Amino acid sequence: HPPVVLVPGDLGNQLEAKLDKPTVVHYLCSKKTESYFTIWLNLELLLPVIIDCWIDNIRLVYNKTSRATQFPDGVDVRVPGFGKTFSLEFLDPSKSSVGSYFHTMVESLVGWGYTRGEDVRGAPYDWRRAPNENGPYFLALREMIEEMYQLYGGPVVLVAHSMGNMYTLYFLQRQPQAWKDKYIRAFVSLGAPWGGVAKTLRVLASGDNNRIPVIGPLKIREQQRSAVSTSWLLPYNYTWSPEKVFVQTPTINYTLRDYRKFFQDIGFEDGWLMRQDTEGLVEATMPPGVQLHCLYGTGVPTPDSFYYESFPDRDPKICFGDGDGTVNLKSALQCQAWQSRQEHQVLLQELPGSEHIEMLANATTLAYLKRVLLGP
Ligand SMILES: *[C@@H]1O[C@H](CO)[C@@H](O)[C@H](O)[C@H]1NC(C)=O
Ligand SMILES: *[C@@H]1O[C@H](CO)[C@@H](O)[C@H](O)[C@H]1NC(C)=O
Ligand SMILES: *[C@@H]1O[C@H](CO)[C@@H](O)[C@H](O)[C@H]1NC(C)=O
Ligand SMILES: *[C@@H]1O[C@H](CO)[C@@H](O)[C@H](O)[C@H]1NC(C)=O
Ligand SMILES: [Cl-]
Repeated sequence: HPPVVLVPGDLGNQLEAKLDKPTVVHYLCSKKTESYFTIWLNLELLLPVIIDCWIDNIRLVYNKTSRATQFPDGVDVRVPGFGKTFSLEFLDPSKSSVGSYFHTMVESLVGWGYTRGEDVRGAPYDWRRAPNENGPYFLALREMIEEMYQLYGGPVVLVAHSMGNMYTLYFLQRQPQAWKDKYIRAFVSLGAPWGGVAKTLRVLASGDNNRIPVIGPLKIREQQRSAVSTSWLLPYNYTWSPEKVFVQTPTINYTLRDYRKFFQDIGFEDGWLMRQDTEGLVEATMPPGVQLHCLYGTGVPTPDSFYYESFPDRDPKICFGDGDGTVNLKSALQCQAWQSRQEHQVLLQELPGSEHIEMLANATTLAYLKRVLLGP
């Protein structure tokens, strides 16, 4: 069986922080730590009041001079477990079910004969950033793939979930075809938001606390806006009509041609600068140039557009279309477009009724992967 590299999505691996801060927002926040501690995922950091400490540490600061993000003063954030699987199997190091992410899939791989940290490895990254600020990650990924090829005697299968697919596409678009033909066996793409997702507009405008309802959407919006990866995944015109309205309010409409106005009108001008920084990273039409298995969920109501009676500080009414709950179905047309643009095969596989996160632990998904890895 071929070596496997796992690429997670947004929120999809642990992050650790170390502190020596000049000031804190509440007295109950730690100023200084002697070592790194887990900043994602630890449920105790997300409780009311304490969550302000977490926001103050996990937010990114956008520097308009350098056009780059930086950590807050006296904060360092690192990504543990590169080359291992623990930090993407369990988001919470307590190993609570709330953070079980790639664990079910890795249990299956190991049952099929894989070895954690050897012929199956994770490629975790700082998912708050877009690929323009993760150069060193891509160098390490290239090196890890080459090492796995040399150690285990053949090309690697990349398995990516959600935003990890856009990270993987960026990487592959930038490697020579001869490198890909030698080192990459196949790319199994699970729930890829090719062309962005509509729900990013609601996140940026009014916040999304759906997974932390005891905290205010306007409070969590602070962190969500600060993550460059959010603005990177706003809808693109190679998937969506430039005239489709994503956000309606009593006085104005916003389409994907209206992002500059949108960012001005929600009071977050840095988001426009982030979008400018990131909108050109992934080449609109260029296929990955490897054997591709595109697995996409359908039959789950997926946010398509939003109507605000009061904008932007109140929750909107939601209009739903088809997809997997998060990724709009029209992302799949991107893979379909790649069929005629690359020589390597592109296989499309619909997963009816498969929700965005559940697809990672779903028996049908795992049976498909087994066929890719172990053969007929
Ligand atoms: C912004 O980045 C510039 C250029 O690197 C640097 O000189 C400046 O100190 C940064 N600003 C802050 C507040 O760190
Ligand atoms: C498509 O979007 C890009 C930015 O993402 C923009 O530069 C380009 O003009 C758009 N093309 C259209 C509307 O034809
Ligand atoms: C936005 O467009 C909708 C139709 O898509 C229209 O009915 C509405 O009047 C428009 N709103 C504004 C503020 O122009
Ligand atoms: C798993 O995915 C299959 C294929 O899409 C779907 O029919 C099934 O309902 C899913 N299982 C669960 C528990 O959702
Ligand atoms: Cl092929």
